Amino acid sequence: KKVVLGKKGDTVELTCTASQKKSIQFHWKNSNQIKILGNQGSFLTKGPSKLNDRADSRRSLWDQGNFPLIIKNLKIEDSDTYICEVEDQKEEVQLLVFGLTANSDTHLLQGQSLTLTLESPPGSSPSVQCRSPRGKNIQGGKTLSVSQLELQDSGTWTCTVLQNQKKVEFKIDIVVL
Amino acid sequence: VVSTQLLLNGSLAEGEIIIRSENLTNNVKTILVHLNQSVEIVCTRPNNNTRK
Repeated sequence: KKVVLGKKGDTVELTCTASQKKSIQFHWKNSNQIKILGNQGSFLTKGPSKLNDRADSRRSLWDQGNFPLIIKNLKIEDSDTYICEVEDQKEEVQLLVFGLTANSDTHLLQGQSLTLTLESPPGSSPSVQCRSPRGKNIQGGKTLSVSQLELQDSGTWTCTVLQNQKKVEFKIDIVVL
Repeated sequence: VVSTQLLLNGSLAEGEIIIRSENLTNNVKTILVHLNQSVEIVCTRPNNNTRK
């Protein structure tokens, strides 16, 4: 089903269709139907949710019948199905947002090791395909590690994670000294 | 006049207070009450705040 994905720090976009193209009543509501974002005529009811502080929408677009919904500064808890019920149907986006980091913070040495941590939201079976400036295709699941870390490994690492048909790129920054 | 949840200089209610909606499954269905009495709302500010 139509998923979206995020990066624990990004935004995201979620779509709502309408045939009258007219700004008719839509509401954005998560799985068990709290109110999150809703067209009340010519107005937006910031629902009573976890997202009383974040969510939004491009407002102009409504008079076109395309109603969006964004989740700014995604943290893994904003990961949940949503729903849009413009006139007689209830389009459901599904947002499974995560993020990732490495263990090493500021200090590394040549021949040492580093590991990974991907902060998935519950119910996810992803696969982490991760890269290196040296072509170290670290092939495996969550916890990616290598026993060889060298001065040639400098430069960030394009890490990626497949969660149900998509991925999103990642830094793994490498700095020495 | 136009106002939000609460009006000004406007209508009153005739007999008593009643309500306007339907199904209790998900319940957006905005509810409306007409309150069969009056209330006082009055805002004054003569100058009292010359410093802008």
